[PDB]
Amino acid sequence: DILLTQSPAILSVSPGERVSFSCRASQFVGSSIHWYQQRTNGSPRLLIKYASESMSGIPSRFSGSGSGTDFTLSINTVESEDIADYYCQQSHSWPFTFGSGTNLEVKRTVAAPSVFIFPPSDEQLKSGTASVVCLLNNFYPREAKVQWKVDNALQSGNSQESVTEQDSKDSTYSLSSTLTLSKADYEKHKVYACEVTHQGLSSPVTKSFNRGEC
Amino acid sequence: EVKLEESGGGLVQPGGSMKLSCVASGFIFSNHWMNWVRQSPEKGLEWVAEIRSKSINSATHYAESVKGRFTISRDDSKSAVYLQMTDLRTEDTGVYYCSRNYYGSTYDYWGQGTTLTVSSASTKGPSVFPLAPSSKGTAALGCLVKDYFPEPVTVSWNSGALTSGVHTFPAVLQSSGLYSLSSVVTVPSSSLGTQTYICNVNHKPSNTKVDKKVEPKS
Repeated sequence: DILLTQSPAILSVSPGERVSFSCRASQFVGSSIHWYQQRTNGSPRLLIKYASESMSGIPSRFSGSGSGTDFTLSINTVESEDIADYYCQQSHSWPFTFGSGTNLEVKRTVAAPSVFIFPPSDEQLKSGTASVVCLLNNFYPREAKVQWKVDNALQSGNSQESVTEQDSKDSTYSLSSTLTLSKADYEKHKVYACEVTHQGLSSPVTKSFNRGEC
Repeated sequence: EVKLEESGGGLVQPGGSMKLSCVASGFIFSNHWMNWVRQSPEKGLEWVAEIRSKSINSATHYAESVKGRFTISRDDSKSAVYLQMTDLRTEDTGVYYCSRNYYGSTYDYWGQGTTLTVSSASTKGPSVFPLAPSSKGTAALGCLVKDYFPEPVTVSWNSGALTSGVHTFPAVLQSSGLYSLSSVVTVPSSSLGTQTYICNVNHKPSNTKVDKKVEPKS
């Protein structure tokens, strides 16, 4: 199949900015590139057909260009309703294929996360499992590094992260990192630490606790 | 106005079968080429199958990943297109859109999507554990909602009276095949001795409802 490479995966736009994103086909596709918008919880919506032709009812700030392999979608001054994912699609030859998408997000000033650590509850421990939760609250941008250390041993493969959608009011993200161990493994160690690296922190922040102490 | 309306999604075990349906209106249905396109976080948007108009023998076309397992059909008297799926795989999981393709170019109209979940996990309500506010300004507390299936759960705080500063995280699938999430909220430290904090968890697929009071750990 023809592969479409969209870049960047995440584009950050300040309100009022003129932005553009890219779609590159793995072989010649003529002018047969079409662009779609998909808002959160919505369906794809056709915006631009054949590289540069705008659909009726689509606002004039959208325009497309390109031919051959490299294509561009532009929004001349983004509005808040343009915050969405955008996909390209080729119809040059069968089967038709889609790019992986560019997410348009709100750009704001840097905000450091507020970091909190939560030991496993006594109730959960009685069930045979221990979940340790590290919370990064209301930060920007979305890139953050969270490392677990257990009695100074860096952990790998036993945690999962989850990130909220960008907040509609302050444009920040929040993130959870959850370390899961068996009760026996949890009780083998004392010091549980979450270390958080983020552009907004002048030095990485560590939150930690001693097992069973309070 | 053009409308495409899908139905039939749901939960099925691997090896299983399921039929999706879509009803169209607002255009001359029998002239047009109807498609199924699916979407997942791992593979993005993928064309699945097409059935063209009766005027050209209503030819069917399938993605290689579903050929021989899926069958697309249409009933022009009902303005309906169908997708019969068989030998379902976990990687068939996703949102399935009915879509019109304009004679081999754009997908110019889309439905609302219907969700297919292929999994061997059994339906199960969550366990809810407190994330107690740290004994060491602003305090954070929450509830851990662990080991439920399938999606979704809803979480409120104090029966909906508490909404500011709540973050209910997206669920993550565990290697067990069950989901887990946390819901957290930041509140003034001074309010910990005067205000109770209770998360209300509802998991409709298992008829589970749980209220968990979250307090400082003694």
